[PDB]
Amino acid sequence: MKTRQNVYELKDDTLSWYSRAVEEMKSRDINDPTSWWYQGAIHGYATYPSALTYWHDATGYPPSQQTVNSGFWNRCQHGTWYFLPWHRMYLFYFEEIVAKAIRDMGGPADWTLPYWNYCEAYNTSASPSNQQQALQIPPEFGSSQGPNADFASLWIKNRRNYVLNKNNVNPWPAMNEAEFTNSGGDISFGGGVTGFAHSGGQTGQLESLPHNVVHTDINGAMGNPDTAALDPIFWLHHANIDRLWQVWLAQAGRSNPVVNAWKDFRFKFHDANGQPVEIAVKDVETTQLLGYVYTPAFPLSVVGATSASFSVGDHMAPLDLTMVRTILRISNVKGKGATSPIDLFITNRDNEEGNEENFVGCIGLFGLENASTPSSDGSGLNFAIDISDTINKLRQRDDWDEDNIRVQLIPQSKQDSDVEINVGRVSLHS
Repeated sequence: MKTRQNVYELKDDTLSWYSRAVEEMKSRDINDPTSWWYQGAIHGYATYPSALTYWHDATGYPPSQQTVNSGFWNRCQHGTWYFLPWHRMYLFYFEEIVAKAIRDMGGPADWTLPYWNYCEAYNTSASPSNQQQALQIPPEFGSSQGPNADFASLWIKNRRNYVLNKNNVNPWPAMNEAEFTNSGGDISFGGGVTGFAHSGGQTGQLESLPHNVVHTDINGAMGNPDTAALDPIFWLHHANIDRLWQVWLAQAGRSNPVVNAWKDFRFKFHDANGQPVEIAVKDVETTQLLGYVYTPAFPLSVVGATSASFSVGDHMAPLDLTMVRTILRISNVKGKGATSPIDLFITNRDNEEGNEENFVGCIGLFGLENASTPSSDGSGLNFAIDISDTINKLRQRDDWDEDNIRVQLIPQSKQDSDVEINVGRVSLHS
């Protein structure tokens, strides 16, 4: 059995071998399936200008049309109950390819991918140094100023943030959900029903937070599904998400979906030896089936709607909800550009503005333009949040009035000028 470790609890040479593996994999040709570039492209690959800035750095760029259209690229499952199993499989084969490069250069035989537990920021039992550390990209990955000279390959240009906003790493909304998927449109841990979905509209709670918001917080390559897997931090992020699935299941009465439509769906990859391979969802239902465990870390152990679609700029005024467990739904979000995570507040009084006491949650517009475009029936991203706790607070204000409920959506950082966000509908349901 191999063990995936917490990156900030490492006492071995895991990161130094990772760096050397990335350097070797980056020196391979984009058309080679064991290359850095091909592995990235399995998640997402495109050559419109904001994507091309990254991909033209690839060794051997441009790839042959036979590679592009092989059927192995642009396979990532987003907005869908397939999200978690697909990423587990993706990880598993990447780790095989990384482990083998390490073996082949004379390194250890048993290398495993560690996880970055940004969720540790919420661990009140940890020392506040451990808490604040959790929000930082590990220092082997470089800084705004450049690579760490001793691990140069772990760096990539244009990361917008090296320290996460703590709103984006709360694991409780996901852990707290009971069902993996529902049919009833009630909330789900693992996403909603779809078929094959490269840009789905059934984002589940774990996919939403911390997953999507971490991507648009770090941003750069990481902000766009067509480039994200090029960033070496991608994999440690995903190892934590993978671990959180395992942690969820360790809660009593939690289970994955039993139905065949989920269990028997197959996805294609390439193995350590660069051979085409396939697994079924059911083949990754626990990590022990794939020969790995995680070390233990923290979490372990319509009453109202908007009357039509609207923009989210830098600082909208709070928007009235037309009144007709409480769930806030944010539907059919479309647009483009390198967004930041969107903070959400509910207000009640006439000059009230979003604040720490008002705050109900945050959404990450990861994949926004892909979901906005038909090819994808183009209906945009959809999000749902349990806000029962905040609402019940506000509800015991003396001046609480149910007809004065407003919503405000505020990006965590000022938008770049080519950003556009249109929300289809915000609604509140009970």
